[PDB]
Amino acid sequence: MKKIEMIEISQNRQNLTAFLHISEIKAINAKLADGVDVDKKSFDEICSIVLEQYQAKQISNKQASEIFETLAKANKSFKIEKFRCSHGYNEIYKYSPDHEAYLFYCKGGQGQLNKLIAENGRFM
Amino acid sequence: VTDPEALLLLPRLSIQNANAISSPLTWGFPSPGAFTGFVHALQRRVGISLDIELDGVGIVCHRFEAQISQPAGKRTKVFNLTRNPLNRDGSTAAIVEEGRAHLEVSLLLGVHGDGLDDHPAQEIARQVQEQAGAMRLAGGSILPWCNERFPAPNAELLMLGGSDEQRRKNQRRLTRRLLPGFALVSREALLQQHLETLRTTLPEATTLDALLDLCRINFEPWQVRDKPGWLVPIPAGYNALSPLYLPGEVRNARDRETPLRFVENLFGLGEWLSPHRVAALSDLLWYHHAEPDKGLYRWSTPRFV
Amino acid sequence: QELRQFIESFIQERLQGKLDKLHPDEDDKRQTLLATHRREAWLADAARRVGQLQLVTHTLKPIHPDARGSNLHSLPQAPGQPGLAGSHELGDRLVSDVVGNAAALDVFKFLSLQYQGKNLLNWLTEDSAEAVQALSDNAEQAREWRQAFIGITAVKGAPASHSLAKQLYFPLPGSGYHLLAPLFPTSLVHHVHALLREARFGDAAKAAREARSRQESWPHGFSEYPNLAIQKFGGTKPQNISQLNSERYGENWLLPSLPPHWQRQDQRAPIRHSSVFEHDFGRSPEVSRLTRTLQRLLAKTRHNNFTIRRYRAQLVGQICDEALQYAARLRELEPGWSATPGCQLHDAEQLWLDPLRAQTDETFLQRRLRGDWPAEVGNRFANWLNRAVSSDSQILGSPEAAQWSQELSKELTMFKEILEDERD
Amino acid sequence: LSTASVLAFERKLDPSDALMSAGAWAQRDASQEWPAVTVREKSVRGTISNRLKTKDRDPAKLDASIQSPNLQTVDVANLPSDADTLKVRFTLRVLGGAGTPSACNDAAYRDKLLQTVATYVNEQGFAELARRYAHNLANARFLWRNRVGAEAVEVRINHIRQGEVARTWRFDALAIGLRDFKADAELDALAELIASGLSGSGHVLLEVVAFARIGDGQEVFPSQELILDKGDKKGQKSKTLYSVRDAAAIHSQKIGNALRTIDTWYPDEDGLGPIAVEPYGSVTSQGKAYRQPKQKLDFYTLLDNWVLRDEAPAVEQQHYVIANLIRGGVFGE
Amino acid sequence: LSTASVLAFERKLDPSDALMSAGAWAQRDASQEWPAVTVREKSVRGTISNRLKTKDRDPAKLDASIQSPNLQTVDVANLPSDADTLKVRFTLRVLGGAGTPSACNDAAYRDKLLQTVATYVNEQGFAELARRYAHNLANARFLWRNRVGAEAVEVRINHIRQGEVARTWRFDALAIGLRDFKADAELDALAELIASGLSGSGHVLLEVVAFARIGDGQEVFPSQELILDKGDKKGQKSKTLYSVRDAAAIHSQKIGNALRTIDTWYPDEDGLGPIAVEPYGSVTSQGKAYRQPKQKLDFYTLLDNWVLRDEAPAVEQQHYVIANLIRGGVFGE
DNA sequence: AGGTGCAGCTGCT
DNA sequence: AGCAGCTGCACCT
Repeated sequence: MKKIEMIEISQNRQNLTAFLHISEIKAINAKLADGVDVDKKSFDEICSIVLEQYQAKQISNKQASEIFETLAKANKSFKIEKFRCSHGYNEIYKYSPDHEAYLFYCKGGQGQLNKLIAENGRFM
Repeated sequence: VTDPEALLLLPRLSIQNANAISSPLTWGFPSPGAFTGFVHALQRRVGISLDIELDGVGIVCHRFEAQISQPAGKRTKVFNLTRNPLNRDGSTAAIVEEGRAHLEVSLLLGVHGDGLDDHPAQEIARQVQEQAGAMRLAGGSILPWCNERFPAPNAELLMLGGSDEQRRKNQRRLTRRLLPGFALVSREALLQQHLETLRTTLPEATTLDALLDLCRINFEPWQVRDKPGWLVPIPAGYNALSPLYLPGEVRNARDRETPLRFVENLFGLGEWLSPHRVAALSDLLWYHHAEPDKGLYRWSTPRFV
Repeated sequence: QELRQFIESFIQERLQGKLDKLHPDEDDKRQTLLATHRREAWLADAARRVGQLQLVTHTLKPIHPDARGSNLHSLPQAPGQPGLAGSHELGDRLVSDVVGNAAALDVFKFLSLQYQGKNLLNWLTEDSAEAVQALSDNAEQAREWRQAFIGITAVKGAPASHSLAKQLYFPLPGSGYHLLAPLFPTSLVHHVHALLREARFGDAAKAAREARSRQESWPHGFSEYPNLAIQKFGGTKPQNISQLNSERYGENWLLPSLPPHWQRQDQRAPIRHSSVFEHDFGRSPEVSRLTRTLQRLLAKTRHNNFTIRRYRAQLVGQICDEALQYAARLRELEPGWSATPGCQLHDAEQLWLDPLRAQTDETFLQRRLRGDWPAEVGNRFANWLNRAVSSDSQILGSPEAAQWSQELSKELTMFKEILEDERD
Repeated sequence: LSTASVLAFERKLDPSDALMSAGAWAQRDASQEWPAVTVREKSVRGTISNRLKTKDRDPAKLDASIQSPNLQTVDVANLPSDADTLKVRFTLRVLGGAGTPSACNDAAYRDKLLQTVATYVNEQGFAELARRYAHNLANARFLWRNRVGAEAVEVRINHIRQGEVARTWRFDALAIGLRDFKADAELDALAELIASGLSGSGHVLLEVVAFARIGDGQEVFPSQELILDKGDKKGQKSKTLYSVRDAAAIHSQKIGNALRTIDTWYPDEDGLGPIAVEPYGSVTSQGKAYRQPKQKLDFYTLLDNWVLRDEAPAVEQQHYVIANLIRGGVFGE
Repeated sequence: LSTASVLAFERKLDPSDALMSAGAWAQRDASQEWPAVTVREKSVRGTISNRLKTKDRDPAKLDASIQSPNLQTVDVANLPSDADTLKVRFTLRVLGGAGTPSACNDAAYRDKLLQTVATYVNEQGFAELARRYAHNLANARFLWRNRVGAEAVEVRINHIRQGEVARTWRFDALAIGLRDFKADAELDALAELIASGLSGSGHVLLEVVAFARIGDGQEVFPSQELILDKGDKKGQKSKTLYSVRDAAAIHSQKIGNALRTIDTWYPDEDGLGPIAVEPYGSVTSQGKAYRQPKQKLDFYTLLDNWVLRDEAPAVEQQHYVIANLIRGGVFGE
């Protein structure tokens, strides 16, 4: 387990409170530091604390991998992305919340997708 | 630039994939310089051997469609392109844009030569129409005859021979088979007097073509200003911006036996008229004149109204 | 000596702006080299790159991007003939494009800041009193900088053309020919584009539209340009072509020069009781503007009555020709004409604006409409025209309704002679 | 001497846009009033089926991404539900004088090219090239995907001198394959007519009609257009198919590409069969380019060695240079 | 070795749009001049019935929202009141040559891909896939919601060679289920014909008619269209139905989806019904993906191990890859 | 679905 | 024993 997957798994999910059973709360408390504590917390502060501890040369990679594995099992809601690229057929679709589907937007590949993501923002 | 001795019809020329852009400022019908260059090429390839002169052209547009598209309900239009072959390395090439159109027109020509006296008229009309169906007019090829219909064979009207009542009835006869579309004429004097009317603010002439090709509404202190017809901005010749060079001076020239000059477009005004509302049919004809001492190379239609 | 902080601030902004690409493993000499080269010798680097660019108002690249030839900077002399619009009309309003390789274009920014803030835009090369206390250099460096920044306006090329350029032929009066090589009017296009985008959207053009929506419109102007077309130059990278091209975002707009009818729609003159007998008038969708002008055109006073009367006569004369072309292309275009719905009543329009004989041509079919008197159609058309031009005691009691009837009479008097030369 | 700095040739053998109509077999000889096929619209909805990224697969994310489908609106053209065949009609004219350029700078290069083409035509006619050009009219390669899966394709070709038919030809396009070039007793008359029109006298007009028995209510494949899309909330594309006057059609350059499929002399193999005659001969449906300039088998170096240095190539590779002189193009130094 | 960057296939089963008409049972042998089913519109007035977020679920807000009704206009298609059966008719053609791609960059990849498909067809024919394809024409699965609650469904299948009938089949679509694949004596002749078409040794064109007895004046279900503008309260059109020239119809891709409901080999279950063949075989009604890429059973893993590394993925899962190649698409990079 | 300029390399000389 | 070519990389709005 690397880090790029850590910031990916931190940003693509929603922010949820009380998303953990108490067994997983003590399981996570057994795998974190002594001083800091998480209780009645949301997702993003937990990701910020474990990212700050992994930026420090104090928490190991298997331990942060167990933390991010537990956060991967726990969170079940994802953010809907604004743009989606169909890759072999060279098409870019845009999400429309009124149809609950992706409608056709333009022709292009990965460079055009990165361009409209940088112009409009990645998530809804 | 004399009154022509005869008129020559070319009845229904269907052209496929002509050039639509025609100017750095307009995009509609092709420029009339294409039509005058076409009749000069036709003169060079026929009339030297048939002992005649062709100088005039009358553009009657029967119909017109363009390869355009309308994006997203926007108030603009784009051009449908073509797919070019691949590159030498084999990836793709950069795209240059050009517009294509399908038009159907008719062309009446003026003959001044002495070949009319010694040969039958229908032979000259048939040979000109047969030679004209093998070259192109605006960058697009001239389509030939289709089955299951009767084709139109062109005739040679004589203008300088006959009585005046027979003249007027022949000119009313030839206007029967050219009424579906309209004719295109030039309006330099109307643009000049409209510049001189509103000259109390800014005397730039380019702000006059951009004051007749719009919908201006100055409402009450809901009314639309009375358009006197169909005014269109057209290209009206060329204007030099470089001295005349020698036949060997400029490299990559098209021909090394003709002097060369750099050049800008000139923009004028034109109008689309019904063919009934003209006095005679020789008022329509387009001519071109050059002043090589200046840089003025201009085509227009003289002797109209 | 107060012009020494502007160029230093521009160099410092360029040096601090080269930090968005941060690499801590491939910057052993990249960061230090970018900081050291962009400190003092950046003026020499701009002077080395200034030779590629050229100040040009007529570019050759728009025609083709592969073509390499000769671009010209000139303002042509005014023509003698009246009624011609061109790039000669531009006076003080002219702007200059810059042509060359794209990597030199940022150096033009250092040549383009002299017209902003200070007044030494013509003081970079000559008049070095502002080029010494703000240059802060020696004499040889000042001479080299004056030679480098003066080369923007030079000729810079031998007179050449290309095989992908145009080079058309034009005929002389009774002689040979001339070769004409047209170029692209960059500056005229930029001026027309600046005049067009402000009319499309801006301060006063949108405020007058807000006054239009608030239904309280004062005397002011706003324009409307219908069915323009878009032409694109370059592609995804439009800075290769010209500096001016990038400003328009590698684009330019074209005005409609189209013929009177470019969108033909089939004409419904079939056997219909409401589309045959009631179709003796010809209510087309292109007569709404003429009808609206004829409706609100019959109220003017005698203080300006001449132009209004001439406009009404011109509108009627145009409205006759539209009906003539619609009769010539609508029934004459479709190769079929069956029996009308209610042939005892739908036969006037089916006889006048009807085709020739067909497969159902009976004995009294080709000997009825061509042998009878084709002169009732003029009075029938006048009866339709009488509804459009409103008459009452307000006009009939005055002396203007008599001329308004005489104009329609003089127009419909040719309706039997020009509309009666086919059969008879 | 050297190559002219401005060199250009004009397109001979130009077709028109072909038009598509529909009807029934065994009435195809009275197919002048057959109604045209029209372009309609329908809506499609699909799911994720593309090869997704090598580390963003994520078996809980793919389930969340499957619940939002794609949604489009496309143009489509079908045969009617009572019509059996498809008729495709176009016209072709052969223009003649296939050696003279449209633009040339020098006067010595022009006459050297003139005598080179003169020795070619004097040594052998246009008979091989016309025999290869008439194959793509005898079979029906110009209907590209409308030929796959048909059970009967026939082609009627008629020659037009005055406003009447001078001679007629009827072929069976499925017997004549798409791989070899063989000479029949009826294909030689058409080859001689094309070779006589291609030698300079005027122009020769032919009209080509193809009938394909495709099914009953099945879909047909006209050309589709290349546009730069809309970019707003609305429906951006219609996958736009090409039309002339409310009738589905094929472009002129696509039929011109189908007639040009000639050269089997390219040094890769004759396993792909013939390709189209291009300088640095490249295929758009293959992604790459044969006849590279690292070898000496492209158009430019062969013409440079044949005109300037006067070393004639093999008689097979002499046909390729004349082929893309008949094709046309713009070449400059 | 790696996969080519351009690799495309075309579909081998071509159906058309299935149009519908209506009539009476025990006259279905004279059902050639039955009148079509037309689309009408009507007005609906609904109420609120969705979940509330309990932030603005006040006791007065609900009663305020009840007084402002939502008024809409919908499209609807019913049977006539003197008719009780629906008739659905289309045609189908089977092309064959299902291993050769349409476009390919690499020539070293396509030769060994054709080698792999050739050893599959030589090892076992197209008999299993054609059996499962003929089952989905026997039980009338292409009537999606027009099949639930029906009293009796009957299917006629013809074989067309020229404008004649070569063979005829009649089936009871309700006796043959939607769960099992059991071989009859009359279904195996149709399976042999479809395999003969898919192999390449013959031209196969079928026409399929299905009769469904429902009731007098009951509602039928054609294909539904996309409405670009957002649904707008108070009189806006809300749904539209597909049509051809004043007759209701079903899209060709929807009756094509009901033919490739084949695979029971997905690792979740096999007794929960066959689903449609797809990469990462997914049902959008269920919102989940069987054949996840986390296992080794999607199309792009099995294809890239069968060709690049020569690892056969078991006979049961080898029909999945060939069915995906019969389906079509753009694979590769 | 960028054009232009330069550093580097080759290679038989 | 260098000329000519050629490829590939970077810059830029």
